[PDB]
Amino acid sequence: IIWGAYAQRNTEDHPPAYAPGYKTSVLRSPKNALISIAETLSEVTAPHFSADKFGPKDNDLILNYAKDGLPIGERVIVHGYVRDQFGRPVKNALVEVWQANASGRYRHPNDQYIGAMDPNFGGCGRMLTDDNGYYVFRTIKPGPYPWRNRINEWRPAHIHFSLIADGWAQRLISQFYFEGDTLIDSCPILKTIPSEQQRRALIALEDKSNFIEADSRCYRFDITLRGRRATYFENDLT
Amino acid sequence: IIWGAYAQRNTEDHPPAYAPGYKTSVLRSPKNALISIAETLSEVTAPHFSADKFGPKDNDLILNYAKDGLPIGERVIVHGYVRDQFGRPVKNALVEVWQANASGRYRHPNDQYIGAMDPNFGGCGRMLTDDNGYYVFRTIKPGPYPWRNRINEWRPAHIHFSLIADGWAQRLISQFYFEGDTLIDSCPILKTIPSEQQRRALIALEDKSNFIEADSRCYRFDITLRGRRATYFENDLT
Amino acid sequence: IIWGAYAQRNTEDHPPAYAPGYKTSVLRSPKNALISIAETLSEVTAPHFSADKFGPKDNDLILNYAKDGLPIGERVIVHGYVRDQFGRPVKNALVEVWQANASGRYRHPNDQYIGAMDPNFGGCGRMLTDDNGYYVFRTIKPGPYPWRNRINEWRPAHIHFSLIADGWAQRLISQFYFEGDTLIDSCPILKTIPSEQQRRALIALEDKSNFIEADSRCYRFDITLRGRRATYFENDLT
Amino acid sequence: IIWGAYAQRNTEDHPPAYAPGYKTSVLRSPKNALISIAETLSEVTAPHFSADKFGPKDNDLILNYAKDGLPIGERVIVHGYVRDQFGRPVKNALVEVWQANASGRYRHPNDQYIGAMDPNFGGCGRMLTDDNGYYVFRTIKPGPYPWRNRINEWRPAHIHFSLIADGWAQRLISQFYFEGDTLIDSCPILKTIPSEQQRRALIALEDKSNFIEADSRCYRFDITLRGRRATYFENDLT
Amino acid sequence: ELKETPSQTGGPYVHIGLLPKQANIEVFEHNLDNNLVQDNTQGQRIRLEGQVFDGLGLPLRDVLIEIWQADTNGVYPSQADTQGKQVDPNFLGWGRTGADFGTGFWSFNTIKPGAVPGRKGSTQAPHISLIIFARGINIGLHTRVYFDDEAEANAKDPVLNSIEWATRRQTLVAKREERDGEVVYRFDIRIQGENETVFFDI
Amino acid sequence: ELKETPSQTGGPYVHIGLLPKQANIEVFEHNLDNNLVQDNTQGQRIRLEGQVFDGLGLPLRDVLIEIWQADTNGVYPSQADTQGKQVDPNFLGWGRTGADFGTGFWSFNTIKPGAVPGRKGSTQAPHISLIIFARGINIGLHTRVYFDDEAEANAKDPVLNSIEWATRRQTLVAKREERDGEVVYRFDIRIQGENETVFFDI
Amino acid sequence: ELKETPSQTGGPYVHIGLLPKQANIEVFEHNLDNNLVQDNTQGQRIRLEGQVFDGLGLPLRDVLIEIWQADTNGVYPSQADTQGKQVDPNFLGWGRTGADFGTGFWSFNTIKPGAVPGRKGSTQAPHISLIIFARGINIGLHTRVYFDDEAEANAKDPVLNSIEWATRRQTLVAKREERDGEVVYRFDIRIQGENETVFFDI
Amino acid sequence: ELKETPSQTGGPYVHIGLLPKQANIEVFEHNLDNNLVQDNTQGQRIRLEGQVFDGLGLPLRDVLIEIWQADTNGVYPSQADTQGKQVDPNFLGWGRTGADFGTGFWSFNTIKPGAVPGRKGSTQAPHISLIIFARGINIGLHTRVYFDDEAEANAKDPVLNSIEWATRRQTLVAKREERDGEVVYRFDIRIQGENETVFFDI
Ligand SMILES: [Fe+3]
Ligand SMILES: [Fe+3]
Ligand SMILES: [Fe+3]
Ligand SMILES: [Fe+3]
Repeated sequence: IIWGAYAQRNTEDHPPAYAPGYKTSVLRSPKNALISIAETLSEVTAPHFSADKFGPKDNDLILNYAKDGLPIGERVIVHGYVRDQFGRPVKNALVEVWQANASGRYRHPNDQYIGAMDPNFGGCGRMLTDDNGYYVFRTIKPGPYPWRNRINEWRPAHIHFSLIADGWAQRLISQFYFEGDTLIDSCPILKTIPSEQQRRALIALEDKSNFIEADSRCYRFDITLRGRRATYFENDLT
Repeated sequence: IIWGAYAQRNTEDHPPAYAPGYKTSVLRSPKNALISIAETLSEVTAPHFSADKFGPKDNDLILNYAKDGLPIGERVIVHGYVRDQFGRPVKNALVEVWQANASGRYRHPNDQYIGAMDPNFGGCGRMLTDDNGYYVFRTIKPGPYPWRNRINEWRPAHIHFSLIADGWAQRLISQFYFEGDTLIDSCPILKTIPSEQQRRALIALEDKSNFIEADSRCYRFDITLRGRRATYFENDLT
Repeated sequence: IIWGAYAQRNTEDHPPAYAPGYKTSVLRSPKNALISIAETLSEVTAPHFSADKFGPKDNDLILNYAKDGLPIGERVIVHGYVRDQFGRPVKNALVEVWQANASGRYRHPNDQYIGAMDPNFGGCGRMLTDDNGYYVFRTIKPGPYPWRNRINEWRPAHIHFSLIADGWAQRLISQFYFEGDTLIDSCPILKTIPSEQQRRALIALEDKSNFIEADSRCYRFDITLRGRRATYFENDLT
Repeated sequence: IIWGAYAQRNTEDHPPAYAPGYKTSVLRSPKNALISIAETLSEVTAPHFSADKFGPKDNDLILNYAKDGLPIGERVIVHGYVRDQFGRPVKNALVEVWQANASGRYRHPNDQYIGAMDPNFGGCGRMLTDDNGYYVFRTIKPGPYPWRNRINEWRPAHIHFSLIADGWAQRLISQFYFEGDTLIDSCPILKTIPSEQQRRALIALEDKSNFIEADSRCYRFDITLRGRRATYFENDLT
Repeated sequence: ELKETPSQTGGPYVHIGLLPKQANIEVFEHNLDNNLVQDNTQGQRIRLEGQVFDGLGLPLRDVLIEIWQADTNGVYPSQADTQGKQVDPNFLGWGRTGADFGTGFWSFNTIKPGAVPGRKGSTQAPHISLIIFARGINIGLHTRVYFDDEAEANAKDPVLNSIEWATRRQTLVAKREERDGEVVYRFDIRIQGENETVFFDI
Repeated sequence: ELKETPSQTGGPYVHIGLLPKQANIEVFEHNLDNNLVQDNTQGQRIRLEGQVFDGLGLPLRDVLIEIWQADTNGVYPSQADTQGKQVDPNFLGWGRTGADFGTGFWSFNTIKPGAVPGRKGSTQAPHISLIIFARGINIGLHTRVYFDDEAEANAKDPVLNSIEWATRRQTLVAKREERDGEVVYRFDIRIQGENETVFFDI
Repeated sequence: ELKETPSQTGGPYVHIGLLPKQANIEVFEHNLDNNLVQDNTQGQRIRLEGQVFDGLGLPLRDVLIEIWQADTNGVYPSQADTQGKQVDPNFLGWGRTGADFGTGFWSFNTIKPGAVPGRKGSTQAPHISLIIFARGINIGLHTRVYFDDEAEANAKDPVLNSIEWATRRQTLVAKREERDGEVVYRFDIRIQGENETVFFDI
Repeated sequence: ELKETPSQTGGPYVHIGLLPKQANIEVFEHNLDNNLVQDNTQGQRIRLEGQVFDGLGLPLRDVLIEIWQADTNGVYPSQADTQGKQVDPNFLGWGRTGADFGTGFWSFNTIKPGAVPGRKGSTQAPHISLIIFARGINIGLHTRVYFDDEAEANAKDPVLNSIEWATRRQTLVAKREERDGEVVYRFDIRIQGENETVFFDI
């Protein structure tokens, strides 16, 4: 199998750069259209990170920052599969996540919300997908976060995530939400995505059979990255 | 009958100037709104072209550039009527067309697509509508054309056309497509038109009863131009 | 695993022999019903063809007959999977195809249509499916072909194909069409198939994500052959 | 305007030759398919009949055979337009009709039905369409006619008609029925036509506004013949 | 666009309306018939006759036949003829007849037609276009009658050569005979079965 | 479960793709053909030839034929053969040919096959499986060719005996002839009509 | 009532169909071009030239321009002109040109138009109506060119005075120059941005 | 087929998860950072630095930047590199940094990359691929950094030459400086407005 380029990003499946309802985008969006290029080795390659350098609790947000006790909040496991658009598993991709604590408070110098800080919660984790493209992490469900877009704007509970996989063209940062949160329908950030079906692709689903009795709930969330086409005739990449 | 002005162009029936999904429009669209004016003789007049100066093959794209043989591709006849918005025939209007060959290749210095050139095909024609507003030309069905908007953009098969009719205000250039082409639903150029019904007004229809056995297929395509109102009271044009 | 016989051919899923709307069938169809037999080794065996005897361009109809330049017409890739009725892949099956050129003209002594011949196009190819049952070939999209059934009959664009696979009972020759072609609804040959769902099984689908930028479009078309049952009790085949 | 050939007859819009439910067709239908030919002057020409040789009562079946008094039965006028498939009027076409009397009895040597003969009714008429393609005749509404197909078969009330128009290819003989007759749904002759919409094209409609007070009812029935295509490029007819 | 009015059989009493004298009905002063020769008509007078047979080999005694043909110089007496030549002014080119109720024989008195241009500069061999209507026939059946003494012209005829089964071409060739100094061409039509006559979709 | 892809006719140009040399197309270095005998092939060399006729008795000049058969010892050169016996290594067992465009004759050079096991311990008589594709044929027609000099074996063949109309069994028996010391079996196929060849649903 | 056919861009190859000689295509004997002056045309000969710029200040090298104007006496050579005056008989009033592929300069050879009646008894100042088509432009852009030496007439022009932002009126005034005794008016068009040219909905 | 998961902004706290030390969070033993030079890394050491500006000309003090590049010989340390050449074993090729919260300056310590093959036998000029994430940016913005001392190679670069507005190519060229004997390339990014940096859809 000789691989060719990644399939084109479908711009209609993503938010536009200029989205006036999300105010900060007004001055941080290019006026010019993006220039599309044909891919080269630069775009189809990406770094490799070694499993040996990850700590044992890197994917356990409940314990990786606990000092005197456990963090306060809802114990949840999040798991799922990372695949490319043609359904193939994405192996050994680096997945990084970050989030607020149970109060909706971020451990960040620029966050002054009055919701309480939790001395035993950090809010970041990471992991590598396995050979089936599977990932699993455990955390405290984050609380919704008020912010200043319009004065009374509130983000639904959410976890930020980032993927570095096989090709630089697959690089992606997004956020996922939790089934049933009523704030999902009001969020201006989620509303930058033009289509309803794509907005739903960011909602993690309650996975009842995988809850752990007297311990933790569980949410299932799969992620799809761009996929490479195979070449059977001329190989122009090089 | 004393003629007054052409009815106002309905801007909602046309694409807007600024259409971000068609990238080239971003820097070639006015920032200011168009200034509407009341019409004068300048806008209601237009030139007259003489039938005597047209060659016998001007409307026959299959033969007007053939040198050693016939062009390769699908033999099709395209016919229809040009009328104004009030349904009156547009007589002796100049209709000019241009298109790619069967490979989707244009005979133009700036076209480097790899689809093959056809030494016996030119790709341009012209004709005058008759007194019933009827026109007919014959050509080779053009192939779809890849182009750089997003990297993998492909135009559906199409023929470009232009009309110079009775009034300068009726001046119009557009493109028509062929019934059933699956690329019609994906085209960013066709999608600049805001309404579905107007996008359908550019699709030429298969006209089976007018196919010529063992020779050519046939498509029917009618065109509507702006129409003049009649005056029965004050005549302010002059 | 001990294999038994192929499942019975479902005659209602195929055209009947006598189909009056396809005129040539009237004198070339048996008056007697076919005699069904229980299968023997003769019916469950088939020849093996060696990959070593195939040339490098046997599946590339764009280049396998090009002499002075490339053929004129629409560059398309066709790919898909061959499986049996129980969903198992058909490995190393011989797939042969043939078709008209872009003008709807066949390179055959008995074809006198006026659509132009293309000196750089032959119109036949072949290939073996791989272990997953996958096949891929590249060609020029054929133009529709007028023929004499009723005087003004026109075949939709189509590619003829033939399969020799594992069992002689799976032997099959058919034709596939292209999504959206308006002639598909009028064809008397396609109409010999009694059911709408089976007529749709011969339509290759536009596969947009697999188009190759500034080069070729792509169609996806899967083929299903008869499948063998496994035996767990008496083995009567022999 | 240079005329080319008549459009192909659409065989799916007509009954097939072999129609087993109409018993007499079993031995009077060709086993071979019809051979379609490209048209010549022979097929596009037809005779001309002169208006001068028609008598004054040729289109008045109520009076053209009356001797001692008027025929018994329902006084009706039938009128309509004859056009070609492209909607153009058929001028000066010869229209001939024939029918049974009010009892459902034909004045024919081979008719032995017991319904009474009417000494003042003949049952045949003729006329030429005018320049708008209009025809009008007056008659007695025929009664339904029992016949031997299955033993208790009954034809709905009907009038037989024949047209000789501009081209021999337009030659046509058919029958029309009367709106609301319940026998229309049971007739094996009407059922030889495969499609419901074509069966309805033979039903004359009650035309209430054109009834003549204290005198006659009126039915409207239009007829469509094959139409000629116009030629704009090569003229191969000759 | 409109669809053609669908055909229906002429039925067994087709003569009431198309040949009222054969049904014993005198309603019209001028009647249409099977004699295409007027006193001043130009050309060689011939009689065309035969029978029409069903699938059991029996003649149809209720069939109605019409013919359409060109004058002696191959010009049709139709405004649609584009040859630019003058047609014989005393020739309708069309006639209608019915088979005899007892025997099934039908006949026309006409003239032997001249050759007519075919498509693309070709020449058709002399022929008469014929249509058959009857009980049991759902759509009028079209055929052509060529002449056996026009061997050379038939060999080159575009329509005969377009019938790929060569053996069936002979069903369209009438046989010349000479009864009393009258030239007669016998043309039998077999609707179904062995030696079935070729019928065209025109 | 999936339905089989529906069949469609091969059409009149079936040779472009299946016998490009017959259509005058040289695209492949190695071509498939009607010669199943390689220099070291074991067995008795025979020529199988004939014509295919339509319902009018005329030969089909655009038919494509393929055959599939066992080697001289009745073993198929297929991985699906379960006899546990070694097959002749220089035998493909399959070939393809087209009828001559002018005459309609077709032929194969092959070997006379050995007897193959039938179901439930029976023995089939020597036979060649044959399939026919052509314009007008919507699904390839399957038949078998047995040999007239194998009277005893034919009498006991399970498939021939499963045809209940005994008179039709003879349509599957080829006639042995000896042209120049070459052994030829003539097998004519009649698609429709009298003496119509038996076709199987396999 | 019907809706107008919707506009679509002319695309980058608009010259194949509207100026085939610029695309190196010789299909027509008579070609349309940018020279409106015939030998006997009346009036003052002028050259109109300029460039069209995009929002980055770069010239469009694939733009197609057409102009429409009255003769030297302010009469249009159109049947719709209702002035009752005779028009110059050797004047089409229209021309088409394309910008040079390398530089972006475009030009027309024409005549300076006479003043034309405005609505309600007014008088328009001399002007040329111009339309621009190109890749990226979805609907042809309409503008007008007035002349800087017609200060008095411009001051009274109904259309210029209907532009309420007075500063933008100047974008429609071409500058008169005299190159070699030839009178040239320079008119640059800025599609977007600072000093954007006024475009009209007519 | 599946659709790509839609992008969403990284938000203002993107450092909690991608540079926890910048947010004052010590959870990981090994942290990812902006130093791509290991002691044995081959090549010329350079510092790449600059600021990112919004449409008002103000620096973004919450932007996160990553770079991806080849080693000194133009080979990527990726299994997808097909050059068949050995890559520097002590080079990750990637790094991440955040702008300083007070000033907006960002920097990376890396090596100047060697030239990498382009498509169809071409050669790309030395470049670093860069992506920007921040509050207000809905999808990471991709750009490339070329070097002003590689004039010859830049002139021939396929990607730079594919930008049709020549004036915008310069926004992708970093300026070489020499601070203390250290080689520094300054690359400022302007997200919107005048001299807006070119961003690619890759
Ligand atoms: Fe009747
Ligand atoms: Fe075909
Ligand atoms: Fe185009
Ligand atoms: Fe957040």
